[PDB]
Amino acid sequence: YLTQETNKVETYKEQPLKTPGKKKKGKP
Amino acid sequence: MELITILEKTVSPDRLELEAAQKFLERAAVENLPTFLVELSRVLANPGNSQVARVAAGLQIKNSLTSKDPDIKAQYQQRWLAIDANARREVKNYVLQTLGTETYRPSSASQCVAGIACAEIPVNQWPELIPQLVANVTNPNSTEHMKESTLEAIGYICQDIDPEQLQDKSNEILTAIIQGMRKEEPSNNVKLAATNALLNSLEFTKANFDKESERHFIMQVVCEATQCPDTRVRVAALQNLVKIMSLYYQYMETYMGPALFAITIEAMKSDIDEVALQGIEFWSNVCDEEMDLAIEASEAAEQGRPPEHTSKFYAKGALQYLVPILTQTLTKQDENDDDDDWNPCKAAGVCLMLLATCCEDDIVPHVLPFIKEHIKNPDWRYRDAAVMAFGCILEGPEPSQLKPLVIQAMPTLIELMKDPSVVVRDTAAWTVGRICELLPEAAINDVYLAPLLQCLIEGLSAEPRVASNVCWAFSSLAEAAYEAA
Repeated sequence: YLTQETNKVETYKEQPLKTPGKKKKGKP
Repeated sequence: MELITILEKTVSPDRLELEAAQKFLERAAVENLPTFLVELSRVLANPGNSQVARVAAGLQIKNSLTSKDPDIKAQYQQRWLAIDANARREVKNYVLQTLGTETYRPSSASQCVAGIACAEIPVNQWPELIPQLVANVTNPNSTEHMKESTLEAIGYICQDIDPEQLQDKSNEILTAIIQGMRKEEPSNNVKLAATNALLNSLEFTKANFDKESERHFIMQVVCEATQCPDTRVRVAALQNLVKIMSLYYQYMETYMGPALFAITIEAMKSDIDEVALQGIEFWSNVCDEEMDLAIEASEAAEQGRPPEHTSKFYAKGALQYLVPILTQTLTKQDENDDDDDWNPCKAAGVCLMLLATCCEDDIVPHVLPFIKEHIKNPDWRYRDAAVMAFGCILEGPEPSQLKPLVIQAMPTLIELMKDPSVVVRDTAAWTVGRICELLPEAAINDVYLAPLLQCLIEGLSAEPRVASNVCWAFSSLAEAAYEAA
């Protein structure tokens, strides 16, 4: 009825949040 | 009372009839713990029993064995553990024979089996299971259910334990899973289940894949099932091929070009949304993994030494064949438009970005011809895509080759602010902001500054998002000032 899954999601660096897109990611 | 019609009511359509017997038959939980379970274990078996009874049967046994919250689970676990080795050995039999006689779909039996499962093995109290299920599928004389039902179990078992416990059951388990996916296999329902089982199992078999004999074999079976006619199994096959890609990136060099690229690049062009999503995720996940390696390199290059692991640069190649899909997909967007849904329009935009930050200064050329070629198109769809794509590709590329680019569009971008289409607007507003956050200089240009701001303001009294975007802009511009001093 609610069995197991179908799972497979993603969107890297502030995943399932939506909106057009996110902000930068930087280093050392 | 008589125990059947109650179960019939133990899940009835009314919140009071049920809520009633839902407790009545709960008094025998703590005051009958054993004696009960069994009672059902048989009624769950004998096919004569109407649907509800049966369905509701395992539902109770399932219920009282496990829990959702990773918390209470510990508790309801030791439960059937510290039980009497009298009825257990009994239930474990009235169930392993229930499969193949259940007409319904997600057969309850699978449920309970798995439930008892996470406890009758973490110590090894049920080491006769795995061989039994194996027999359900590998045995040619078995019902479409006898087989399906089984797998269903195997799948839950994996989805509920930590890697460490199942790492040495692989050979034994897998051997069955894959048997359900074979091409010669009749019912797609058996195939499906199986392909799912895999999704939950790949996680703990570094041993298996490490042996080329099997690997070759697994990948063959997965890709074959990727060519299955029933949409229901294609999305399963890709999900594995996506998981596998994130999981075993190094070994994929021998399959990528002969078999994978053709397959994943194809799917992306599927009219079916579920099947496209998967395809995109693949190449999307590939970037993630690849530009992540991209780091391993440098961080270990300045320190002067061999990179622990090396990239193989797949995105770079397929780049040519990718984009002209990603972009064309930046068109299959929802009309009514929901903001948290995951439809190709997003994956495409998302992946179109990641790529733009891994491939670097190589993407600029493959994308431009689409923007210039769709900045005027009638259908807003092929228009906002033009914008959106310009928006995506602003991270990664060296500004000393964007600043010039933007300026030429910057103007004809402003005009897009009040573009008759509501979507072109919103997106045009979003880019602008992204053009202030990433590139500050090339935005503050007299030539089109005065005409700029006077349109951003105009946006403040517009739709939320848009306005709530001109901010992402004004803010950025300001910070760009406190930085220049």
